[PDB]
Amino acid sequence: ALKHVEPQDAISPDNYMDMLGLEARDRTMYELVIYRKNDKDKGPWKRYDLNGRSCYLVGRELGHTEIVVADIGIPEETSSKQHCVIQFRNVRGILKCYVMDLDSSNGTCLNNVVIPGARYIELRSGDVLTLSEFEEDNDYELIFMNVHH
Repeated sequence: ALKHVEPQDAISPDNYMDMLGLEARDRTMYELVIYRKNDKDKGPWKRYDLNGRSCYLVGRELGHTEIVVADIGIPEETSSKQHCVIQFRNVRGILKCYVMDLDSSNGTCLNNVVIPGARYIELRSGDVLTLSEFEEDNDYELIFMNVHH
């Protein structure tokens, strides 16, 4: 249960792009694309818009009564209520996105490699987040994406 607080440079992609006077078509959009690991054939299970906020809490949301804490809930039993955060920051004029594991019970993986807790790891388009240290526990893949055109 790590205590997350937004850094001084936090900013939503929306606000960053507004300041640049860019119309919707001329922007970089961000989304979290969720796939069911058992069958990526049917396509994305869900798509999350990551533009309106500077920060998103990812965590367990079964639907199987539970208290929903996360903004982006995943039906992952091995994932924590408050598992990890996706944080946007205006780093000296460059919009950058980061993930931070909140000292979750099982851990977070970025492209199938466990990350340390309590530290921001930069995200790049195409990066795959999983909500456990080990594959066998993961049913979902959370793919961070830039979207253009």
